[PDB]
Amino acid sequence: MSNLRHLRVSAPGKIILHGEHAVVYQKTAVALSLGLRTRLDLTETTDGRISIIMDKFLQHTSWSVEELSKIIDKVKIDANNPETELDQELVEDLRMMTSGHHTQSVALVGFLYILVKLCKFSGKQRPPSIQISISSDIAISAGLGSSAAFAVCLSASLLSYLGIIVCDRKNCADVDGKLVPSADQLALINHWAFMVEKIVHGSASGVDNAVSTYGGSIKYRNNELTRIGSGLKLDVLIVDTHVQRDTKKMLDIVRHRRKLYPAITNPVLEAIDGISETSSKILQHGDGLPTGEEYEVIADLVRMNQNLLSTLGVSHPKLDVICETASRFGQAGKLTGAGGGGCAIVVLDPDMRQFEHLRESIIAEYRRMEFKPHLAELGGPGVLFHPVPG
Ligand SMILES: C[C@@](O)(CCO)CC(=O)[O-]
Repeated sequence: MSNLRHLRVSAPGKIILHGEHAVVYQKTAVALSLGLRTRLDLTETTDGRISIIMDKFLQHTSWSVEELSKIIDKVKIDANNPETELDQELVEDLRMMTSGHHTQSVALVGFLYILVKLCKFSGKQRPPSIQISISSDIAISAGLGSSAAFAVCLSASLLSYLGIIVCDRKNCADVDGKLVPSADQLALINHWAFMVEKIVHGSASGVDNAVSTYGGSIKYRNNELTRIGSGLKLDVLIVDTHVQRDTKKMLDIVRHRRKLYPAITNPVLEAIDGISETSSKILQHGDGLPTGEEYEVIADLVRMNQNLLSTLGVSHPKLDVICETASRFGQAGKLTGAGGGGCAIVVLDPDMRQFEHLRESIIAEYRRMEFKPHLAELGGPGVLFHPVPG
């Protein structure tokens, strides 16, 4: 058969309907996967190098198998307690090693970290000679799960290539010719993706990598997960502010306001938690398109959450304008993700969903204000393995 092994994986982007920022402090979130996907090819090579390239983000970047073997030699793994948190020393070593290149630095660190750690875990003292090529539909500046989808693609591709998971046409199930990893495989994919996400933003909740891994609709709290996609089907318009914002700064804002105003900020986080719980029950127990009644509750939950997020100081004038506009059209808007920029989501009422002209009006308004509207596809699959023609 083939001289050169070749793997292909994809992972979806995401929105958070409820519980961003709160989820960092052990509260509940509700998150949904998108039709926007990150795509990764990994092939065998014979040059004794490891390389990564990513469209519109990273030029060809490589290391010798020799240099990385020396890192693997000095790396430690706990044989008794699975590393739930980062080996900060390796991270700094890797950061030092990659500072010379011309969030692309943390992407490289994240890659090397799980590569080295997965080799150590699997008892390889030397990494295999490989090339990785990545592309995405997900903009980095949008807060739609760019980094998570990248993390998940790396995790699944490396776990499989190094033989730590074996995903066969017997072991795994088929969706439209693609393979879905098993439950156990999904957990392990998710774990190593989480480690990458922690390098990108230290106090990531793990909701992002979890929804990217598993796909569909999830209720998430403190790295524990419930699938809830077998319920109401929402219609959501994504609206990008074109404002780019560091996630870490937004997290810092909330961490600070929590120290400064404990008796305000903490009850606000609890209120968000309650919104997420209520939402999760509405979505779970319903079926089909929301009625007018169900939509009004859903819209109310969205507006309450945007208000509470604004209270945490993580909104932005342009996010505000988007949500205010949503309200003028009878809709309900909130930021999704880190805030301070990025995207809002506008949950659409039953009419706006049936009738194109309604949808087109709101869309044209957001365009007139120089935002990019994009109608979300929801409920799609999580990480997938693909067959490679040729
Ligand atoms: C702001 C936040 O809640 C969502 C990031 O999209 C951070 C996290 O949960 O990792």
